[PDB]
Formats: sequence, C-alpha cells, structure tokens
Amino acid sequence: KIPTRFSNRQNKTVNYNIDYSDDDLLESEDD
Amino acid sequence: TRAKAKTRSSRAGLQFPVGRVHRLLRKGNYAERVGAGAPVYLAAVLEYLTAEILELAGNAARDNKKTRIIPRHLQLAVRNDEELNKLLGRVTIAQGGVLPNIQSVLLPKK
Amino acid sequence: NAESSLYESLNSFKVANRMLITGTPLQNNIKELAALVNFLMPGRFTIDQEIDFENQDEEQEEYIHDLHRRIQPFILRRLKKDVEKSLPSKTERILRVELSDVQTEYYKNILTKNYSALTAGAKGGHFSLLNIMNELKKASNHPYLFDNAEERVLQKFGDGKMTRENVLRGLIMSSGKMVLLDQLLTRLKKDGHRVLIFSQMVRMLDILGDYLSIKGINFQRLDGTVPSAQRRISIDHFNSPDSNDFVFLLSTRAGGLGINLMTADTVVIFDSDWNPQADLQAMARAHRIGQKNHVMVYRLVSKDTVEEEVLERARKKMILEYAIISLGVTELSAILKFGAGNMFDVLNHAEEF
Amino acid sequence: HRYRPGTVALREIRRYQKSTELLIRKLPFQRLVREIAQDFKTDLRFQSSAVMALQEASEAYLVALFEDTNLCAIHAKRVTIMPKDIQLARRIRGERA
Amino acid sequence: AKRHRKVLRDNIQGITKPAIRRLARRGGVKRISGLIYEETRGVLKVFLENVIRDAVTYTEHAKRKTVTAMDVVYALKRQGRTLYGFGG
Amino acid sequence: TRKESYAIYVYKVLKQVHPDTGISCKAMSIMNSFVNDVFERIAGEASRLAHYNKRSTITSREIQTAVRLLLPGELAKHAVSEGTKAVTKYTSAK
DNA sequence: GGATGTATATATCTGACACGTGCCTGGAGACTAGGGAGTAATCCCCTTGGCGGTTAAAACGCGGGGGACAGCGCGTACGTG
DNA sequence: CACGTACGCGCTGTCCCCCGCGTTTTAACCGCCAAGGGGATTACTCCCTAGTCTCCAGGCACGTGTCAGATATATACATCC
Repeated sequence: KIPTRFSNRQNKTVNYNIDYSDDDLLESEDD
Repeated sequence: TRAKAKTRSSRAGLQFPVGRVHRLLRKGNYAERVGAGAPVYLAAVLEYLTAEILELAGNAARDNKKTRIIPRHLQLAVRNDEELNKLLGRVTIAQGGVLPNIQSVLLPKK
Repeated sequence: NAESSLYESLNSFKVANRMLITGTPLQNNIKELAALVNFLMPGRFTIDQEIDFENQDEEQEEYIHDLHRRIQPFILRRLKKDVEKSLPSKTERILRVELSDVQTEYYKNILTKNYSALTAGAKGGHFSLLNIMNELKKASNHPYLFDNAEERVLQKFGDGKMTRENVLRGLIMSSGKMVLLDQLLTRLKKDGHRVLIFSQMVRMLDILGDYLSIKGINFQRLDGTVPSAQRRISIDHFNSPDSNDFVFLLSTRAGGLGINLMTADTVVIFDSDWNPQADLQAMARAHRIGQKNHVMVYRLVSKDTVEEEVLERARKKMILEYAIISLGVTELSAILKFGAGNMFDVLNHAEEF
Repeated sequence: HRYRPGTVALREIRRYQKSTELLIRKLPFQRLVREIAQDFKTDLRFQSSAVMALQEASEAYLVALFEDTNLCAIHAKRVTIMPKDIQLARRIRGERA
Repeated sequence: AKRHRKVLRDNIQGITKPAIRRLARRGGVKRISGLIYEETRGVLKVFLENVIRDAVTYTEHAKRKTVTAMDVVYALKRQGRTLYGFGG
Repeated sequence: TRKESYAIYVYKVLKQVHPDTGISCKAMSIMNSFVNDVFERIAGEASRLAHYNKRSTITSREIQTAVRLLLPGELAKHAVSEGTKAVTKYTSAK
C-alpha cells in the first residue's frame, strides 16, 4: 500500500515516459 | 540459555544478510582478519544502493504504466540519475537500450 | 515426440474422439508408441519399460505378448501384399565394399585425431572434428566431402592436368563406393532399367550430380533446396514416356509420401538412415501399387566402418517393428535371438524376417 | 505522396531509441562469432547465453561508437557520418592510440 | 559445377547494411555515408576478436572446450566493459 | 543444487520501497550482478586500504573510506550516514 | 412475433500465501594469541611570516595578415519508394 | 533499381582576432632566519577482539495445495422493427 522507505536525496523529478507521438512531425507526413 | 538465535541483520535493522557478507569477506581473500562492524556497514551500504535504484526503477515503471520492473526501467533509472550515471558509466545493462536523445542540429525547420 | 510443441498444441484441444492416420507407428523406440497411445488414451495405457534385446528373458517375452494383446482392437493394419494381389516382389541386397587408401587414411586420421596431418596442405586449416560420427560417415562416403581434399589427390596421383578426363577417374577411384556404383550404372545402362539413388547428405548428391554431368548421363535431382515447382517439373519429366533421363537422385527425408516414381525400377540406398522407416519410404517411392517391373534395391555399405553399427541399430529397429507391430495386424524367442546377434552374378537384376 | 528526405530517418531514430530489441539477426552473428573463434583454436563449443552476451556487448559498443561518430560529424558542421568521424572517435577514446 | 566449400568466410558481410543503419538509428545518426559499413564491419571484427580471444583464454584455463557465458562476462570485465544480466 | 544469489533480500527491499510493484527475472539478475559488482569493488578498495596502511584487519573505517572513494559525491555521504547509524544500532545490541 | 443490450451467477486462470520438509549455514558459548592501541625518544621535513638580489618570464600595446566564417553554386551521393 | 534533391565540398570575399615584436614590470627562484609541530622509525607493554572449535536451530530453497482477484461464459429482463 504505502511505501515504508523513502529517499533523502534531493534529486530532481525526471519524467521517464519514453512513449512518443509523431503528430508534430506531420508537416512532411500525410498531414 | 541460547536465546532464540537472534540474527545479525535483525540486530542491525537491515534486510541484507550480515553473516553472509561476513562469510564472503572471510572467503574472498581480502584480509585474514575481518572486523565485526564491517559486514554490518557494507550490508547497509549495499541495501541503500539497492533501495535507491529500486525506488527510481519503480518510478520509471510507474511513468510507463507498468507494475513490473523490466531492464528498460533499470536502464532509464540509472541513466537519468547523474550520480548513478557516473557510478555505472562503464557498465552495460543487457536489454536496456539507450536514452531517447536527438541532437538539436538534426531537428527540422519551423 | 511427446515434448514437441504440436503434442501440447493438440493435446489441449477439447475433443471427444480422436484418430491418428499413419503408415509407420513404430520408428525408433517404444516411447513413440507410448506417446501415441497417451495422445489416444490419456492414462489408460502405461507403457514404461523398454525392450532389451540382450536379455533373453521369459518375462520380457510375456511383456511383448502383453503389448501385442493390449493394442489388438486399437490398431488396424493392411499390408500391400495381403490385398491387391498383383504387386511385383521387392528384393533388397546389402553390398559391402572395401575402402580406398584415401578413405582409410582419412578414417585413421579422424579416429586417432591427427590435426597436423589433417590440415597438411590446407591453407586455412579449418578442420572441425566436432561430431566425430558425422566425420566418420563423411569419410566412409567420399574423401572429397572434406575441404581442401581434391587437390591433394589431383596433384600427386592424377598429375594435376585437370583436362576433363582425370577428374572422373579421381571421383571414381577416390571412394570405394563409386566403383561399384559405376559398375551398377554401366550394367543398368546396357539393360532396360531406370535407377534412383537416395542419399542422406546433399553434398554427396552434388558429388554424384557432378560425376553424372561429366559422365554424359541425363540425370535429374531432388533435394530440399529445390522448390516445389521445379520438383513438379522434374517428376513430370522423369515420369514422361519419352524421357531421356536415366538416373534420378533424391535426398532421403524430403517431399513426404506424395512423390510419384512409376517409371523407376532400381533403388540404390547410398547412405543408410538411423530410422529404417525413412529408408522404407525411400525405396517405397518406386514400390507402390501398379509397378510393372521387379523392384530391386542395392544398399551400398562401407566395410569395417561406422556404418556397420548404423545397420545394427537399423536392423534392431526392424526386428522391434517386426515383433510388436507386424505380428499385431488388424517364434518370438527366435526373432529375439535373430535381433540379438551381430551380422557382420553379384549384381543381377533378377530373383520370414 | 512522397516524404521529405530526413523525416523518415528521424522517425527511425525516435523508434529504435525506444525499443530495446537486438538489431542484428541471431544466425549471422552466431556464424561470425564461430568464424572469429575458430582461428584461435579448432573445435569450440558455444553456449547460447555466451553468444547472446557477445551480441549485447557488440550492440552497446557499436551504439556508443555511433553516438561519438555523430558528435564528431556534428562538430565538423555535417549531418552525414563518415569513416573519418569513426577513426577520430576511436583515437580520442584510445582504441587507435 | 556444384563445387563449394563447407566453411563460409563472408559472415562479416552477414552484418548487413540495414543492421548497421538500425545501429546508427539507435545511436541517433540521421545521414549515413556509403563507406560507413565496411569500417563498421572492421571495427566489429576487431572488438569481437579481442573479446573472443580473452574468452578462449579464460576457457582453456578451465581445461574446457565450451565457451560459457561467464567466460564472456569475465573477458568483458577485464577490458572495462562490464556487462550485467549474465553474472548469475 | 543450491545456487547462491541475493534474490529474496532485493525482493524485500523492493517491497519496502514499492509494495505494489513486481520485478522480472532478467532485472533480478541485473540487480544481483550490481550487488556483486559493488561488493567486489568496495571489498577490493578496503583490502587495498588495509594493505597501504600495513593493517592486517578490515574494520568499518576501511569500508567507510572505500565508500567515500568509490561512491561519487552526495551518494557517498548519505550511504556513509546509513551505514554509520546501523553500526550504532548493532553496537547497542551486540 | 423475431431480434438485440444489459444484469447476476458459475467455471477457469493466476499470482500470492499457508503449510511441510530438508539441510546447511549462521549463530551462541568458550578460549586463546596476536594485532593494534598507547607511550617515549630522536631526528628530519613542513608551516607562517619576513628579508635581499637576479633575472627571465609575464604583462601590455600595436600593426597586420592569415585564417575563421558566411554566402553561393553544383553535382553527386545518398535517401526513398 | 530508378529518381530526385539535399548536402558536402569547392571557391571567393571580408573582417577580425591572434601572432610577432618591442618595451616595461614583476614575481619566481635561490638563499636566509625563527621556532614549533607532524610524522617516520625503534622499542616496549598491555588488552581487546577476532580466529577457531563444537554444537544446534531456524532461514532459505523447493515443492505443493489452496485462495482471492481477474476473466470468460449461462441464463433472464428490457427493448427495437
């Protein structure tokens, strides 16, 4: 449920989402 | 009056095995004498490093909508943290891939 | 095979009634029949004990009779001689021939490993002695199967001129099997017969194909590298009534049972298989229903080589199939003593276990 | 409808940096490993995990080499990598030194 | 003429052109010159022969003919290219 | 054959930091290799520290200096803290 | 009168958990020797703040010209289907 | 393998900034106190603690039975044409 262990290191929050979308690259694609 | 065989890891408040680290230090051909607090200290250090990487890998699995840590999550957790990146910069992780990074020269025009 | 993925693919199906169609229920060992009857009857049959030929025990014969009487209503077999009483007889002949000196020196170089002598004049020196039995079979078949082996024969005894005449002589005299094969080809050429030659390795098929190409004999070939369209072309060209083809080469384990060889008469097994059912379907390509000629099989065996225990295991499997399978259609101690013992106008095309 | 030259390469860059599969086929790599191994001695057997570990080592080494090569090509005011970029990277690393 | 050798020698060309292109796409390379592939094949051959020579030395210390994965791990470890996922 | 690994200890550490997150076998082998590699590095550095100071024993000071040398920056000082507190608890107890 | 969407009940997958068992490896207790802590002496090296004198290296200024960089053409080599 | 077009490369201008040289400063370097602490050895003493040994017991690994949540059907009520 709730984590019993945490990190005291003040490292920055990193977005780990490696999912990508090619919607911005549609200028040379079919759009 | 051998009271219930209290383990060293539970005495030290650790989860990593203190006595097994002591046995590996004694049989590892490092020195012919090993102090009492050295396996406690080393087990605590190994536990802390394992906990830090496992926490970042769990965060990386959470951001990828996964409930099971794969080597890709470990690679992302190691490479996105700069202190772990210069701890394991000479280390290959199998089935880990690379960080998604594109140089800004190669980006198109707008 | 019980551990093959098709077994778990088919055994998990929700099926009330199953049925298996085959021609060879026993191929190598009783575990194949055990897997088949476990696919048929799950848990009812409990065949676990193997058959030891070098035991001669009465309880083993009782086990054999129990395996007979247990599967009497579950197995239906009809032989090709019990029905359609017009089939010509099929005779097989085992020919054992002396090795050449090149074959003997390659055999003693492989068996008593001689890497310095095995490389010798080879520039690369990449001789692999993994799978010792496979290298012994290659040495028993032909010395030219090995790399950098033809030029040592050509430069030292054939004088190395390579002027279209000494190469055929080198292929004839390099192996001890191709002198008898050449005599058989000349005898079947001067008579009215067509011959198929079955081989286990397609490199030996290449050797025979190059030999027949430089001989001047219209030959055809079929192996796994040939696609199905060219296989159909080769079969329709060989089975044509106006065919100029004389000899047809086969890889043994290719094409299944759907290959048509009505025009063939003689079958030459160059390489014996570990599974005798593969050889049975090999000379059964010409010995089907409707053959107009007496089918004759010549088996080419190297003397005092690795192929003798290959024939020993093949005859042990044939004795096993004649014991369990052939006696349970629709003297056991005698056939057990026959299977327990070791075995070890000559090319005439004319003529219980 | 034809595409501009470069957006397909960017799509493959964004695609292959996400997935972690091996980009070299198994059988040519096994044949290459056996050919390279057989000159040191003959008759070498190979575990499957050994060839797999060699494969991921080659993957990581060559991907890191192409990152250094791309940085050399960008530093030379180019977007096309050349063998001079490869030999420049290996030297600064010390492989050609 | 059906004559050919059993041992194949062009397996360095078995690392094909689209495989090297996929490797450079993972490396973030947009454009590839035509002379890249032979240099990449030579570099791969040099790296592979270094690692395989060390692994064969590790194997024949153990008096074995089979190259295990742990020998490859040790051979990569000695050169400073340590690999995870096979040590245990 | 009882094959030694660090499986259950890394698993309980994972359940401490993430109680609802699982792990795969390849990731577990990677974590085991990481723990073995870090243990080997710290033990070798501590053995060298004992050898340079003409000391035949390895105590908590050698492991502490090995952590301060090998682990870079702030990761060292928190790891040094975490170990140092544990030795204090174990002394209170044994 | 036939055909279609939603709602509760039962069989099956699936990872996790309770129990069993071996066994072997870690822990408890006792003993001992030696490694390391502590002390004293001796002597050489380092620290911080000064001085004097030499002198070669560092700093500064200025002309100029060689090289970095931007722009343009082109043709070919690489991307794309 | 065919097409097509983008980019690597060659050429030219231009301006700017680095290099060469002369002159002036300045601090590095070498040689000096002035005392005092740090540290490397040599020798000695003492005592705590880790190795060693014996014995035992529970933690870990394996195997297996079950169990609660997730998934897939079985049948009944409401509803469109």
